[PDB]
Amino acid sequence: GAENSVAYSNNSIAIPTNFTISVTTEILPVSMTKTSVDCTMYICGDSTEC
Amino acid sequence: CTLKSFTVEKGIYQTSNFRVQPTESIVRFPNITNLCPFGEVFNATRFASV
Ligand SMILES: *[C@@H]1O[C@H](CO)[C@@H](O[C@@H]2O[C@H](CO)[C@@H](O)[C@H](O)[C@H]2NC(C)=O)[C@H](O)[C@H]1NC(C)=O
Ligand SMILES: *[C@@H]1O[C@H](CO)[C@@H](O)[C@H](O)[C@H]1NC(C)=O
Repeated sequence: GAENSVAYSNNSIAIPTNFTISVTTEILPVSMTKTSVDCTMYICGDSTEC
Repeated sequence: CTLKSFTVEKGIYQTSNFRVQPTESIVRFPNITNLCPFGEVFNATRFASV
């Protein structure tokens, strides 16, 4: 990152005089696709023997 | 039967897969009718050596 040092002192305060109102997005998943598989047809396939 | 109990409580359960049964099974082959060279292979005596 941009390496910099702060002008620290034991009698100095830095106070803002302006503000920026910013808007920030943030994206979160909440759900997966509701899948479902079937034993008797996947493993076997329309087959009585299997 | 699948839940394995005699009293099922409220809710949507899954029983099985369903599929439409096969009706009027069909078999298909080519049209040629020529018995393959069977006699030319067995009914002979001058079989070669191994
Ligand atoms: C504090 O910051 C705001 C940032 O918008 C300054 O507002 C701008 O001021 C300049 C000149 O004063 C204008 O040309 C811009 O159009 C202003 N921005 C907007 C969005 O209107 C404001 O001036 C700053 N405070 C002081 C005291 O200067
Ligand atoms: C071979 O010859 C025998 C003789 O008895 C006959 O029975 C048989 O049908 C013949 N088969 C073929 C493939 O020619």
